[PDB]
Amino acid sequence: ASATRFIQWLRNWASGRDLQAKLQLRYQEISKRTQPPPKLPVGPSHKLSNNYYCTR
Amino acid sequence: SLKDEDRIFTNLYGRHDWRLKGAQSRGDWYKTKEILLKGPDWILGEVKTSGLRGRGGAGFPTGLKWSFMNKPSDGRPKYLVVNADEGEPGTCKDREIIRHDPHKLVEGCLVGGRAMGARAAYIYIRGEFYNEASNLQVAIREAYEAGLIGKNACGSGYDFDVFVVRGAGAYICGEETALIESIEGKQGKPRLKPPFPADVGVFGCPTTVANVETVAVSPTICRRGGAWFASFGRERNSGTKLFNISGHVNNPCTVEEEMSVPLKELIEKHAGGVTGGWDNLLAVIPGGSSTPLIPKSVCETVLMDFDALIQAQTGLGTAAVIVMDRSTDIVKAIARLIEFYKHESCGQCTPCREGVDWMNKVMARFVRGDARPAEIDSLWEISKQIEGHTICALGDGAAWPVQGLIRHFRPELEERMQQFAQQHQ
Ligand SMILES: Cc1cc2nc3c(=O)[nH]c(=O)nc-3n(C[C@H](O)[C@H](O)[C@H](O)COP(=O)(O)O)c2cc1C
Ligand code: SF4
Repeated sequence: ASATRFIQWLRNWASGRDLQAKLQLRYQEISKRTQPPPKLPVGPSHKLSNNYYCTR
Repeated sequence: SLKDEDRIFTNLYGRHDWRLKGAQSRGDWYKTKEILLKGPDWILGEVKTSGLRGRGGAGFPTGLKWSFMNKPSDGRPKYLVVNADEGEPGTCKDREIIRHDPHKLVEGCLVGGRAMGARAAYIYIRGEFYNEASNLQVAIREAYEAGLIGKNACGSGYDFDVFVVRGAGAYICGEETALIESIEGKQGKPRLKPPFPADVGVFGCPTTVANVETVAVSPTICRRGGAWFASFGRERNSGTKLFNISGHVNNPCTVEEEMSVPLKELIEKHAGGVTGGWDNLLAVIPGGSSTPLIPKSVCETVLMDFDALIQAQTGLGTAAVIVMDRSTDIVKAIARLIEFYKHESCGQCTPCREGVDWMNKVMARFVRGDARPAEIDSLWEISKQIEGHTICALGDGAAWPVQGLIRHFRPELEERMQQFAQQHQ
């Protein structure tokens, strides 16, 4: 038998609680193509005035 | 203590009728025989005792400046350079002191001839002035033919002849090294001032560069009393300087007012536009173009002096008035002045040829208002970088007024920036 309902009882019985968190575990919440094009933020520089290398 | 109204006994008087014979009737070349007979210690000593400030747009005192070109012993013959070319836009001293009364400037060349020890004198006029150049040459033609300049000058051993040399539409005749290089034959670019000043090398000769208004004070100090020019004005600043009232005014006129005169009374004496300092938004410039714009809060209290104006963060050097109205745009006007510096920068110092030209392109964005609020704060640092590191003082002159857009202003700049950004986006 390959039916999940009866098998899930066996794997839970034989040492420790299972059911959730599978071996494969790549079904839901796996985002393909990452995200829409983002904008990377700038640090303490980039913005002009008082950006001398004498201070840095 | 306060500055007198106009002064009845003024140095400049030629405005109505003077040609050649009229100069003798007015009060010129009167004690020319006595002044030439007197030694260099008596001539330069009288100028040092009077304490006449520099009439040109520099601020440097004349008393010390003439002393360097005394020349105890020299191989090369000494020359005299008189820069009569028009300075900053607003200052119209060149058009008035040369076209109306030319003999007053010619008297200074003879008085400064024996004092400096000059073999030949040069009068440098701007290329734009051709009608003024025709009057200046004709007065020199009448002077040479009479027998007062050349060979025997007023019964003295020193022989000095004045020669007029016309330029060609250049602002880079301002600096002492710039006017010397322009007459030399090479391109109109100023030599380095720290190693070789005016007294070291000018047309291969130890010379001295002086303004036409500064040269006009020399016969006034010699013929008339030295105390007469010294008493009128302030303790530090002395001598009646011709301040021309121009800009947004109902009656623009050049007046020969005394030193340390209040700006509120100066506009009232020449009749201004809307008001002396109440109705119109007061953004009047204490100088020609070099000086930063003075606010409405500090204008009536401040006096138009050579030293006192610099203490109020607005150093007046060119000695001219440029008043602005409430209706006229402040940002658009000064952006044109920076564009004037873009056309008239020589092109040597990289913080000026690639600095002021870059400053104009950023300022062109400020008129339309397509700039960030952070760009105002940045531009103030660039103007500080230009001011200190240049050959000539044009780099200074294109740095001071743009700093005047940061000081006292900025709500005017932010409102132009925020409204244009919201409308476009
Ligand atoms: C932007 C600028 C423009 C100037 N233009 C002139 C000019 O056209 N004629 C002049 O005689 N002096 C001019 N000067 C003053 C010069 O520094 C001059 O070579 C010298 O200092 C005049 O000396 P004096 O004031 O003792 O006569 C100018 C200065 C600056 C900063
Ligand atoms: S400051 Fe500008 S105009 Fe003056 S010498 Fe340098 S490049 Fe030329």
